[PDB]
Amino acid sequence: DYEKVITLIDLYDNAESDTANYMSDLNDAMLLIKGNLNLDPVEVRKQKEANVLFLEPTVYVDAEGRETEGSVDGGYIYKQYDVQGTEAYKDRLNSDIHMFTN
Amino acid sequence: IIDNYFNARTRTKKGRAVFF
Amino acid sequence: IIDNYFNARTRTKKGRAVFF
Repeated sequence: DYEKVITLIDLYDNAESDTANYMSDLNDAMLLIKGNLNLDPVEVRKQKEANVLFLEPTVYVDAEGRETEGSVDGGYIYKQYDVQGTEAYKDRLNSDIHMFTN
Repeated sequence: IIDNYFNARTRTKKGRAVFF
Repeated sequence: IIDNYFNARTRTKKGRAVFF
């Protein structure tokens, strides 16, 4: 009775284990800091109790005496995937398994 | 030379990231 | 030459990516 949907069952196994892999391998969010900055590797641990993040840029001084500021940047980046299309695909697989088995 | 002594010359100062 | 000795000369410093 299920002999002919075993292909679809394998496909559902794969389409689920690869999302478990995506969930397990990548990092959900990170603070991203950019720029020529001194970051104390110990102060970064206080990141959870911090309220103000202050980034002071490097001031480069030219041989001709001109002063100019490096770029500094800060923000959170987060892991994301195509939920709409993977859910539509796994919904279709599940629906087809139930349809063909009645 | 006298002016260079009185003014000196600034040098590249590296930035800081602080979480307070 | 004396000033070049006292100041030296900086050279290209390659960046770093760190995950802490």
